[PDB]
Amino acid sequence: KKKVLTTFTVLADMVQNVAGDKLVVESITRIGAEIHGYEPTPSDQDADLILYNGMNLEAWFEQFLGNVKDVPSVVLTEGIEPIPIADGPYTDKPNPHAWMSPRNALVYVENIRQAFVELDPDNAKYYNANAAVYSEQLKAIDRQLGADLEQVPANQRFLVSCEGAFSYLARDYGEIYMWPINAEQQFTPKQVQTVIEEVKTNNVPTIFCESTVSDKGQKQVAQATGARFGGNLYVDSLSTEEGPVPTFLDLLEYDARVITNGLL
Repeated sequence: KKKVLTTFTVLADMVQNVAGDKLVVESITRIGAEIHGYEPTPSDQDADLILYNGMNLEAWFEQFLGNVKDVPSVVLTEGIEPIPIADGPYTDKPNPHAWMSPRNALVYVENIRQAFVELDPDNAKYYNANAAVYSEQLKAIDRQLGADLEQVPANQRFLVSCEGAFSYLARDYGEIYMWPINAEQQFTPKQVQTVIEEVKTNNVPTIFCESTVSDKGQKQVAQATGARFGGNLYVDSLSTEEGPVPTFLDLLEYDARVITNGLL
């Protein structure tokens, strides 16, 4: 079978679910790791296809390709349209966390396909049979995600995080972040405080952060304003078989409740 490689994992399952049991897909990273760079060791490189997200997220390898030629990868993020970046370096760059909107995670499942059948169409009908299924499943959760965060008026719905990765999630439906994306560290006071204040202007309630490991940032505001510091959100990556979020779908299914569960 043809092997296939991904840029992280948030897409690893995404493709392994269209691939099915026909190919073999592997990521390069592993549960719980900043997919914004680092952890690049000799380990790698030959599958006959490499998929990725592009949009300067995961661009750690954009140079790493220099070690090899061909094995034509493919962006997936090509629908399309991005909402830009607010502050910090990469100002007015494309936000890249575009899979957290079920409506575009569609795109992929259709764009991902495209790259499959391009190579070894022997099993062209299998993807077509998978992608179509999945696609529904996606279209099905949308109603769940949309129907759950809808019962939270008035405005009180701006979810709060660190790597403000839900920029699309918040685009689809009814926001606050310590930093616009991963890079360097966490803006000092001037930064934190910026969230400290707006949490208490609206004025609640609980916020959220992403896996690890900028606890210093969000923690502080929790016990320095009037929060409760809800459980970790999932985006940059998946969780293990034990921890909630063993797959993409149930990631979405998950975060939405908890975001909604954070409302009085």
